[PDB]
Amino acid sequence: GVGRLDDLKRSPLFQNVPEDAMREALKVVTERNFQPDELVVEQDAEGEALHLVTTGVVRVSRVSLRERVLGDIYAPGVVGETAVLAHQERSASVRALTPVRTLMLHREHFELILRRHPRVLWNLAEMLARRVTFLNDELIAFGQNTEAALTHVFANLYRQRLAAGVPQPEVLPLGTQDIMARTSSSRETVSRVLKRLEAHNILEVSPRSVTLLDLAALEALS
Amino acid sequence: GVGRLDDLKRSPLFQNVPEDAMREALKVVTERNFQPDELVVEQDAEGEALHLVTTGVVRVSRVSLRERVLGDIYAPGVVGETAVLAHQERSASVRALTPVRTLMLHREHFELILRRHPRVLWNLAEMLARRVTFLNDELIAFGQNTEAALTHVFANLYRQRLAAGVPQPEVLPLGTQDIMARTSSSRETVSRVLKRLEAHNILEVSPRSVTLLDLAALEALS
Repeated sequence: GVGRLDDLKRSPLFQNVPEDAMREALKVVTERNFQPDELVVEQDAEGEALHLVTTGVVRVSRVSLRERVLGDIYAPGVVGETAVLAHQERSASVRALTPVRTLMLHREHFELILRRHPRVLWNLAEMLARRVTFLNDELIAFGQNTEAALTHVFANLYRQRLAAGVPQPEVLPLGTQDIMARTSSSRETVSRVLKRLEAHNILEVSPRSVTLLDLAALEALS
Repeated sequence: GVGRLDDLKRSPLFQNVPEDAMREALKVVTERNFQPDELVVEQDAEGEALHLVTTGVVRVSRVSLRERVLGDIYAPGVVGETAVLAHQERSASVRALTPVRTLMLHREHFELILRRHPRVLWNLAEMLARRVTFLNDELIAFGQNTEAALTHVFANLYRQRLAAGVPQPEVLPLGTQDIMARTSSSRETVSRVLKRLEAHNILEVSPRSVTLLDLAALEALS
């Protein structure tokens, strides 16, 4: 369906923002639907437009001229927001993992809303600050060892799944290939680490998922 | 000396901000000076206070309960700004590399300035967005290979030194240990990569520095 105020009320960008800001945004958004495996993009506004992710899950990646997956975004979420502020542009790919409904906002309109409604800008700054903190944590983890890398990835994906209210959040939809692409770790080291965690009753490894049994034990074991 | 309007005019946080915003800030900052190797911190406001770095260079690190150096910040710069927005707190260390003069601002005062003067908040959001882009680039580089890691570190540190207007910006003040701490790479791989770059006339390696001879060749060779 067309954009509703409900969509914006639930968006991290519009938390505790005045109703008139949300209604101004609604006049300039366009509903866009994507099926599993389709790229989230607006033709003729590649790398520019913002998408409020209202349902579903998307995967964000950067592919070399080999894909490194940066992470997933569960509804309610946002993609393309780091561009209205950083004029810097890079070959990012956003692919729907499930059916996904978005509200597309062009850069010029998002800029106007930010300038006119400081509470929306405050929400964006908070989101960006959390992303910086997260990425510093990620760099620390990945620079340590595969064990630290997996703990970082699993604990944070679990928290995202809890926040999204999805069924079976503890059943992380990652296979060995997914883990390697998300962490840049070898099959040998990923396998070794997963077997030791399964041996300590911290998790259960299936071909298409990792089931977290004891989060506290995973995070403690560091 | 006590805070001057000159300090704020040059700060990334106050670019194109109205004069009255800067004068409001000046009423609530405190000059703090640090000598080489001293920790930049305000006693009783550990992890809270913001510091505008007006002269010198600081190094930012996270030390485990082993130090991973996140990077350096050249004046005019800022430290502690990702906290007024992310209530998340972590054991970061900021150490002066040279003599450093700062203007300290308490969190509550920085929050007030941000709420009252949206242009300062816009500057912060831009800074954070650039940091996210940079950290994504860093994760991509470090996940590839030591060669990509060194190119990322060297090109970006050179740009920082150019921006800071320091003498001999091409003479990067990094030894092998510094490079290992900044990238989490082994001595063997760092040594191998540096010798091949020196062999291609891309740089010159000294015990306490790496002199960049051909930036374009370093970045091209990827």
